[PDB]
Amino acid sequence: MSVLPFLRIYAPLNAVLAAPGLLAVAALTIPDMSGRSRLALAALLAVIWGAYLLQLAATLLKRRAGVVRDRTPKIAIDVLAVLVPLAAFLLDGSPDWSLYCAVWLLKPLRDSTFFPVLGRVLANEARNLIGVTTLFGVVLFAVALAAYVIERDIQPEKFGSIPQAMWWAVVTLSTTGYGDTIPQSFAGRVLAGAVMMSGIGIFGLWAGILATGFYQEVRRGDFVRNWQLVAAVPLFQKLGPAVLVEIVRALRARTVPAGAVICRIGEPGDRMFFVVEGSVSVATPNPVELGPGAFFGEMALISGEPRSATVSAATTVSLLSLHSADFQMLCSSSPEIAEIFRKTALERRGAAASA
Amino acid sequence: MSVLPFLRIYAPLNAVLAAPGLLAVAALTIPDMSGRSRLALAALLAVIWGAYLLQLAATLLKRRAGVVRDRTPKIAIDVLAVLVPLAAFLLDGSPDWSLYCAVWLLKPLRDSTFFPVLGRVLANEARNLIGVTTLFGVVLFAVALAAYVIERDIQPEKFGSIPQAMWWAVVTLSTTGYGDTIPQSFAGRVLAGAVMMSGIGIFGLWAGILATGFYQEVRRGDFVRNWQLVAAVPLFQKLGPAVLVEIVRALRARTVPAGAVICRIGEPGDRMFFVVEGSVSVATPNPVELGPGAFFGEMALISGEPRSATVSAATTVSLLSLHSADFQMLCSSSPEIAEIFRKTALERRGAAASA
Amino acid sequence: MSVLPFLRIYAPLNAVLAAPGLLAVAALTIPDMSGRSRLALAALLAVIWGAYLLQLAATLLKRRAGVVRDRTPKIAIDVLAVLVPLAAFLLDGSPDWSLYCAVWLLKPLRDSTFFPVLGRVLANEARNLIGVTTLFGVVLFAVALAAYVIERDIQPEKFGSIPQAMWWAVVTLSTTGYGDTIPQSFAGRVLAGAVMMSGIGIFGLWAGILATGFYQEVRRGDFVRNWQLVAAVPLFQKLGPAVLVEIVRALRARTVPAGAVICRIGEPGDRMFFVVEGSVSVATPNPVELGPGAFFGEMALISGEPRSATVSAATTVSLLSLHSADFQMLCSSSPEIAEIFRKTALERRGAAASA
Amino acid sequence: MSVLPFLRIYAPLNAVLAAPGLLAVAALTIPDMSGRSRLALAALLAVIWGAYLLQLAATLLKRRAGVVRDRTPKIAIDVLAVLVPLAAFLLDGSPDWSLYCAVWLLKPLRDSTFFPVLGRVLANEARNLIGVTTLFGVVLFAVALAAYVIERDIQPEKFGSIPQAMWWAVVTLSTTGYGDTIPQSFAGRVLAGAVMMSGIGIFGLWAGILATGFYQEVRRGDFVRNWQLVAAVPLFQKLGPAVLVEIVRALRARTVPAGAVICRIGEPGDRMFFVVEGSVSVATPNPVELGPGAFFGEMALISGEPRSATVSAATTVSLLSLHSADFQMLCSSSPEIAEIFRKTALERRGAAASA
Ligand SMILES: [K+]
Ligand SMILES: [K+]
Repeated sequence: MSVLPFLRIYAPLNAVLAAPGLLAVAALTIPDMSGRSRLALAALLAVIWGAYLLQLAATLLKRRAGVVRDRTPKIAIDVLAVLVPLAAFLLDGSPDWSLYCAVWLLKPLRDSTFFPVLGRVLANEARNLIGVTTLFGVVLFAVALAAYVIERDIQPEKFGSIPQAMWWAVVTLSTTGYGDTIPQSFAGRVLAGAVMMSGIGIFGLWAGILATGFYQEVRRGDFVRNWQLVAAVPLFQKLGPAVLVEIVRALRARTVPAGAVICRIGEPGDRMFFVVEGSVSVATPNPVELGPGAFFGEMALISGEPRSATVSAATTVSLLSLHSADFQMLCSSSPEIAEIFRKTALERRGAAASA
Repeated sequence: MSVLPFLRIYAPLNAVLAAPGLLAVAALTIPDMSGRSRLALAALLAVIWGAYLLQLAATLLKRRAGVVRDRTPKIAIDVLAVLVPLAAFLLDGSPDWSLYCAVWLLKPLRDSTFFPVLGRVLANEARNLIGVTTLFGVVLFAVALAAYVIERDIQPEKFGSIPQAMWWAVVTLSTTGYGDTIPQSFAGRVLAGAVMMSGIGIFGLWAGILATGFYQEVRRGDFVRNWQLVAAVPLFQKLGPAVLVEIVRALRARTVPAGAVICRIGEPGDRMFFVVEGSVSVATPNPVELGPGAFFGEMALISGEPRSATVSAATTVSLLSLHSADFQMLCSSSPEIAEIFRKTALERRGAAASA
Repeated sequence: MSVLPFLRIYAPLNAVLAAPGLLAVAALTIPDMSGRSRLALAALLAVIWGAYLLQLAATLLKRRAGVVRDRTPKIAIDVLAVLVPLAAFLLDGSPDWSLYCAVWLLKPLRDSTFFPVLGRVLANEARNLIGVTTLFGVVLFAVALAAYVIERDIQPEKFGSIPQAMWWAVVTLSTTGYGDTIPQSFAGRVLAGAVMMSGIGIFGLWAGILATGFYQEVRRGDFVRNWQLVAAVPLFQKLGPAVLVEIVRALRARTVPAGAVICRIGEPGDRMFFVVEGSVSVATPNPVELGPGAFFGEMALISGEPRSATVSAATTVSLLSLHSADFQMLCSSSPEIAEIFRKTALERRGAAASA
Repeated sequence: MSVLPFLRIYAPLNAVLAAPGLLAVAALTIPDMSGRSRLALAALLAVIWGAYLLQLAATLLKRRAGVVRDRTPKIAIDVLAVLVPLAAFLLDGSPDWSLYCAVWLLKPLRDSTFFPVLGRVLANEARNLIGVTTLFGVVLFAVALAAYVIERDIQPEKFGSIPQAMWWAVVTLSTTGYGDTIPQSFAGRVLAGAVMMSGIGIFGLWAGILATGFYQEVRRGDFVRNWQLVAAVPLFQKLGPAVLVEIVRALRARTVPAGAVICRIGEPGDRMFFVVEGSVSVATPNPVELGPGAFFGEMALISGEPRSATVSAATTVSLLSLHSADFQMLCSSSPEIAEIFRKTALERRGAAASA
């Protein structure tokens, strides 16, 4: 609610091409298909093959920034991106060679930041996942066994064994309920009353494990990435130690590209920003072009009024952002700073039109 | 638990009429229907058509409050509300013209506050939704492919391709489980054990994304809307800076209309209010009619007793509200204020009967 | 994790008898049933009828504590508990009179505390439930209409109308997936990809609405019920104002009945209690029988050792409870109090054996 | 995200053998099976039988640490682990004796820490589970009855009774939706609109009950287990009282075994540790082998640089761990401590190569 995400977060074309590339599989997988487009998309594999391959050797030019680096992850797919289709072409002479479109699926995961953020937390909380998983194994066979006791008599063909009744556990416990084999007697139907009750409590915890410290990590990602963009601000020599931990939870940083709009005039004032690197276009008769280490919006937050200038991203600006409360928090946190923002709430009134 | 929502939160009849209006579709959509009510409800479309149309030109009288406004949203439907049925009437001569009852569906969304509250947060957290969505695309085809490996042999008609096995992914991953095509072999049945386990972890995060900062925003909505109704209170010149941020999270403001009841006598005392605009009917022999900027309930919270007066909303009062703890928080937060509320807990005892 | 709930929380037999009473329905509802038990359980209705009826007039003796009371809820069922079966007996001569076992279902809800706790919060947050519910009505027909566009041609008998396709929305949107009518074409199958994605986000919020402030209320229930049992403690004249709000979130009060066990000797020490009313049996050679306004467990928490005495509930004690951290919080919160608890950690060592 | 879990958290072979042991059931449960492996796995039961039996008498040697102990749980299965198969062998002469592989299922639960953590909280919050469970019983039969009113006429064979319509409640309310018996009329189909809406709100609370204070307990488990490893640190005589409660929520302790790696050189610096018992291998020309009560990582966190030494677990070290923010919290929490960590950020620069 308090950020301007721009400049193509889904930027690199290395990620883009797996999307059209993998859909090239399906037409090959289908009978009664004309040979025209059958082979036309096979080229598109060769294109993406050639495309990454063109990228590839430029990636294997890893003399860029070569001081100390850990690029086993980022290289691990680019290598196999072209080898696996290549060796696939010859040994697998039949058209099944295309079934190695399991390979590009890591290419999104190659440059998928937020995926290492995922795997980071599992190596702390998997202590719980296992005891829950074992417990899920407890509750599975503890329950899957209870049915073989009963309907093996009149349902041999469906419940004439245990693992057939392990199927009907997770189908019945994991909220799904296909509808292939269902009991007939009374007692087997009684048992389900706790099953759904159980699995919705298990997953009521187990899925809870993920979002639990995940949110800690994503809420943490807004700090580790943003203890930077702190010292750059010329004013923040006076902020107390504990003051910052209160604040940085809310301040998210994103970048706007050149030419784009930051805050349009007349739209309702609801937030203020801290420019820290780049430049803007404060649309006034004398443009107050504020560069690295500036801010604007207090003119709108103190009064609660529309925007006083169409600020456009004249360049690629690394932006911060902040709504009222957490700035009202700051104005409440210290009178020493509200003074200059009161002054600035008068200076920028005349300094917007003047120089 | 601590608010009196009244005066028709679902007020404007512009929103009301889409409900009966859209149900007018269904009778037209059905064979063997008598022509009587077939056309009778077609009028009701003309009524709502005419009704908004009567409203429409009064809306196009947008000279009201015409200083600086952004009414592209609020107008965008009212225009199409009547044009699209109109042009539908002529070109689409067959009864299918009624299928443009897809149009009024925005009319609730026209004046649906809390809908902009929804879209506000997606433009900050969609950084995550995409990486999760791609990851959902990873896990889909990573898994949907695993089955074509197997049952293409003995299930051509069901699993004789990939996208047929992409159907059976989300059906199987998204908790649903229709029951159209299910495996027969063992290994294809093993794979599902992680699928439901997976999708309930994916959605265990992904649905978590929504409620995560949504609640931040709704809990924030109780501040941005309620840093107002602060300075109006004559007593709040003494409240410290950090005192308020602690409080306003709990104080929600709503309005009661004239004539309605606010707190009835004898009911158990559980909360106190701050009147800030309007007037009441404190039902006493001398009615202590307290207008803008008052409060009552401390007589019940300090003692823990029933209500001392049937307070009725004599006018349309913009109300606040507060339970004990967060007022016990205030009484604990400062002795300076509990003095006057102790005094007021004696003054209003005699001042309730007297003037 | 930090409380001893005892003395029959499911106490009153008024609540108990609906459980056996309603199961008396089913045998009447079944063909080929012998008349023996058919009428035998009809008596049990007369028993519960007579049982509450015996209770009833004693309830209508509402001269007990008759000062100011609001007993429209608690009476509203007891009246109908016996009238509705009575009038059912005569006018409904056929056995369908038993179908008024819809009536006792409120009797649990009669004395179901925690049910008013439920309805309390809906009257503050239903502002959201409606906009979400309308939004659910938006997303229903916005989506349910998209299918009639398509399969009306080759699925008249299943999708030959709109509301048939409204059925297949919530079945498909609300995680359920029966398996009655499913598409055949491609495009109708594409649409479901966002449906489950959508409904799991809708309910990802909407069910979130309930648990959101519900937990605020239940976490609040541990305060409003426990600002009592504060002043009774002889030591709590020194506790600062803000000290208490930190504490009472954790302190839950429950009651133990006479004769029961409170802490058995030798079990691992993990918590301490505050006795405020009643008496105990501190099993020592000289029983240190501590009555209203006492505590014990610091002997185990400071050392981290087993229990030093088999404390048994000699009488019905209104108990509090507290684990280490929130007491380590207290020991950390003030040196003034840890002194007496250090002294008490020596006094009760010798005073346990002596008098 | 901030811990190094190592040394075989799933360690004891008592837990390990139930996994292969129980799968020995299934081959016996199947017709047309060759007798070779039929009896081969029956030995494996005898192995695990003998294996625990070998363990058993060594467990019944409970003269180890025999001062005051409560080992009814840990013994309760080991006894039955071998008796129940034994008596099963003789009385149950037919192969059904193997159906007492319901017995080993507690053996994981024997040494499943985190399982007592589960049952601990239910004895405080089951006050809610019951009122919700009764409420679930309210909503079940309140709704399951509504359908017998309707389709008993034209669906006798499916809805010719009540409990058949109690089946179709939880199937329909608990998110599952098998697809055995579904209505035909309109009104019975209307009713489901609130059912899924209801059950997803019920479980929206009820599953919420579990994760609610569960997370309190697991977040508490990181304190009760970690008020230890506090006094061992030589520096923590100066930490204020309230300072610790802020910190210990984040500090989790785990153990690394001998020979393993702790932080490899060159990997990105993201965390620091407190060694409290054991020894390391700080891979430098002069190995700065720091034993019980040390720390490292400030060299990387103050600068934000890679690791300055391949620290390997030379012995079994009981480790703590800490990311930046909560250490930046500490550096912000006190200048008195950042001094020595500034000094240490210079001492260990030269003391890493020197002695
Ligand atoms: K389902
Ligand atoms: K199904």
